Amino acid sequence: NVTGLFKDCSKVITGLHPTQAPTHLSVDTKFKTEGLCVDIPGIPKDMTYRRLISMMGFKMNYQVNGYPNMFITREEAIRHVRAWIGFDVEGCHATREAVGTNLPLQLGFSTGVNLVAVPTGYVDTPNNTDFSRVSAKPPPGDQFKHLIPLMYKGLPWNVVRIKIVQMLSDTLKNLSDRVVFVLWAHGFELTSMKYFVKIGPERTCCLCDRRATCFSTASDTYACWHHSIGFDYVYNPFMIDVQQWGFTGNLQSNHDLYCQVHGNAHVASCDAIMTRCLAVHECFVKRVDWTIEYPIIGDELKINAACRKVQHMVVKAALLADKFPVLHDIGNPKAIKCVPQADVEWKFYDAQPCSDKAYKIEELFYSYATHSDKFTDGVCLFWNCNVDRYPANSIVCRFDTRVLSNLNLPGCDGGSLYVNKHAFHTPAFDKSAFVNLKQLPFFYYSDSPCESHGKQVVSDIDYVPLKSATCITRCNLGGAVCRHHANEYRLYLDAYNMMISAGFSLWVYKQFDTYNLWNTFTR
Amino acid sequence: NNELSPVALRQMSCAAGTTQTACTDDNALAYYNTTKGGRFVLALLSDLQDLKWARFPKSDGTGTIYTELEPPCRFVTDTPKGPKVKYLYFIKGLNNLNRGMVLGSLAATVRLQ
Amino acid sequence: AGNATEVPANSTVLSFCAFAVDAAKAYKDYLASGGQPITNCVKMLCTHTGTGQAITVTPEANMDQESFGGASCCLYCRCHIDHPNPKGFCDLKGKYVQIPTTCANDPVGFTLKNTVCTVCGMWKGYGCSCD
Ligand SMILES: [Mg+2]
Ligand SMILES: [Zn+2]
Ligand SMILES: [Zn+2]
Ligand SMILES: [Zn+2]
Ligand SMILES: [Zn+2]
Repeated sequence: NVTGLFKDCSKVITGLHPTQAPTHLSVDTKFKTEGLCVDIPGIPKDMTYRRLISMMGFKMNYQVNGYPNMFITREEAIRHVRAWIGFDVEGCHATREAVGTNLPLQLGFSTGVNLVAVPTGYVDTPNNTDFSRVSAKPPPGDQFKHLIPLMYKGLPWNVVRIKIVQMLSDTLKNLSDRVVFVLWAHGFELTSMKYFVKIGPERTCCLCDRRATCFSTASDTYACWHHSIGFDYVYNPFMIDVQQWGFTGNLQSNHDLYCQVHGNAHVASCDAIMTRCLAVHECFVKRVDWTIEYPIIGDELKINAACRKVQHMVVKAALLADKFPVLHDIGNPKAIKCVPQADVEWKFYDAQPCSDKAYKIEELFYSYATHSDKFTDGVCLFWNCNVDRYPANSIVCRFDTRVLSNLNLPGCDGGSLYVNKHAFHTPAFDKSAFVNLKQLPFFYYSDSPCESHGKQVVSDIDYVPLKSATCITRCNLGGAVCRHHANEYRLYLDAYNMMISAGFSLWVYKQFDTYNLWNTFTR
Repeated sequence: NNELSPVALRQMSCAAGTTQTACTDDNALAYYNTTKGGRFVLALLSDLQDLKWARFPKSDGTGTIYTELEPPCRFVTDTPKGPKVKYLYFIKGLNNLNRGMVLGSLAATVRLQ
Repeated sequence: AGNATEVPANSTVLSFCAFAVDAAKAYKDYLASGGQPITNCVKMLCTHTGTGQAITVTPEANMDQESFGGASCCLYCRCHIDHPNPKGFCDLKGKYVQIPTTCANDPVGFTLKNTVCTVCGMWKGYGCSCD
């Protein structure tokens, strides 16, 4: 059994004078007589042979702790998002002097990029190998006619690795201290990687605290990702094996399974972006897991606290307004009451109940064609539930997915993957969800006494200049301060605005009105 | 200065074996041209060491043909796990013309060793 | 096309020396990392007569040792990888290597750990009158 690994690539079949062949196979049958080699003075050695050599058949999987085994297994690449970026390359074979080798020409990832490069390879020489540039042509397949205008305009390796590690150093610099890739057909990636990649001892980055995933050869320097400028190597990266995780056909038709929005404009980056997309599906289209966490990068606790306080506040307002006879909760995983004091009929629903308190969480999967004409009494709850059309009455809040939020990571199929502490595979946005309500109308509600020296009622409470007839925080007639209230609205205003920076959208039904709060405050 | 023939020779899978009866229904790869007379067949492609007969339903599906094969031509294609032996039988007594256009379309499709 | 070359059984081995940039300490950790040796060094043949200088144009051997080739004895060139050689490749490509009987299992660690002494031209310690 012989290897395509280091398999010679030039057509010349004249064996090497074994003093110029580093293996016992690359010796001509002039020296092997009964498995042994005998020196021959009858012919001198040769100095005229320039052959490229194959770089396939690797199967890298040593076993030491001094290097961490780069390829991560099933979970160790699912757990670690903010690193997913595609990897796929297109290749070709040579014409005259040689053929039988695979070399890269265009490289595409998850980033909407497709790098051009002239092919080069390890030619064998009587002193070592040289890294020589050889004539190139794409495969004779007619579907490679798109690959015609790429061979005469490519780029060498040095500038290419600089630009690539720098695309890294500005796109992934925001994300992680390594880099993981999705890959379908592992083989051509195996063949393509080696040119600007090197393994060795992972150590510590230069003047930085990350793990060193950059390497220089002129100096041997180790850069992270805020500090990789002209320093062009990916050193301890990662990958995620997409193919061997439950598939049959190619990635294209398996993208056609669910991922339909992904059109097919004839490029190469589409293959890696769809690799990432389909890997996202075949692990995350199911139920959200609560045992998985993430690093926070960043500022996320502000969004969390604002979301909690505003949700509680708006539910309080709608409740104390409309006086709901029954509030049919939906999709609440920890059976506690959002509003503390609420004399409303309290239920518990979800598509997946738990163990204890399942006597609360009833088994029900909502649908617009099924449960349409039952919960008309009172109101339900559609906070972050991503179903079909919302019923006639509901207090709602849906992630408008198209927003810009560098914690958003696109996925399948267009439905966004938000990366908080629990990865939300949330369905995309359309207008067909909110066809029974209208978006949120602003207000401000408070029902507590003041703090000033008056203690009792008007007019002994201090009014400082606050003029706004929309913050219905009585008392409110030109002053409307009460200290604790006014500034709070101030802060509260900030609160509201902050939410429109995440993506969550609030809507309340049309028949809501403002004067009910006014009449509530007529004490 | 005189180009030969841009092609349109299709390839299907069907039945062949070593004797009149040994032909299993799915093991061979027919290369053919649907001329004036049905899917007129030209050559066979296989992986087995030898197949001296083949069997294919007719134009409308009346009977099964008993078309013998050539002493196959030897060559090796490539599959992602290295080289792979393959044979190219011809329907015996097939002149140079269609042998040539078959080789054309074929070597076009399959890159050898 | 071309000519076949490596054994698939030592693929992994050369893999660790194909993608490595600190490949020397790497492959010595590999020799000591749960593996069996690179089972493909060119096996020469001679009368075992001559001095002990391995780096020889025509096998120059002792009665004890045994000769492999010259080129097939540096992993830096056995893997077609880049070299830290100043200018700019490895020397033993072209000659022969007669290693003494003990340490002659693998000539890679030999060529890298030892290096010819200018005095007796032999491998330093196998043997030498070096004081
Ligand atoms: Mg494509
Ligand atoms: Zn750094
Ligand atoms: Zn007040
Ligand atoms: Zn060397
Ligand atoms: Zn000495």
